[PDB]
Formats: sequence, structure tokens, C-alpha cells
Amino acid sequence: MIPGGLSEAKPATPEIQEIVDKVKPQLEEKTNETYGKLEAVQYKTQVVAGTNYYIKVRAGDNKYLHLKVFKSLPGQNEDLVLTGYQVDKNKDDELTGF
Repeated sequence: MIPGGLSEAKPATPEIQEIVDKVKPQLEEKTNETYGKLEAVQYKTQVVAGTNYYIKVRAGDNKYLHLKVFKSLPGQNEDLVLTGYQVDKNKDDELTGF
């Protein structure tokens, strides 16, 4: 019940994956897997009241991180928010829909 924001979401963007090389400069080259799972995993986009963002970051087939970028602004305009955020180490691991 917690996929990578399927439906509206892409496979690690050139932007989202940059987040994996910024705050995750270890989780991005740690798993050092022999595939393409060393970067962002995907980012789904859905409004809410500012524009919610589901940044599921990829850390390899064994490690995996996650985030939810949110530009909070439900009319009252109160800075942003990030109900999502996680490191890796088979912790935030979780099946995905896309």
C-alpha cells in the first residue's frame, strides 16, 4: 500500500536523482550495485495545497531511501514541508508499482 507514487511518477529524474547525489552522496554510491539503482528511484507529483511530491530515492537493489517533497501552501502559505525523508540500508525498502 506504499508504492513509488505510481500513476503520476517517473523513474529517477535528472533532478530527483541529483537529490540522491546531494544529501545522499553515500547512499548514492554505497550500494555500488552493478545496475542502475545508485540514484533517485522516482518522484510522483500530486497537489494537496502547495503541490505534494513523493521522492522515493533508489539506493540499489538492497539499499533504498525515500522522501516526500512538499511546497506547503494551503492558502495560509506556511513555508514548505517534507512528510517524506529516509536513509537506506534495506530500511525504507518496499515493493513498488512502477
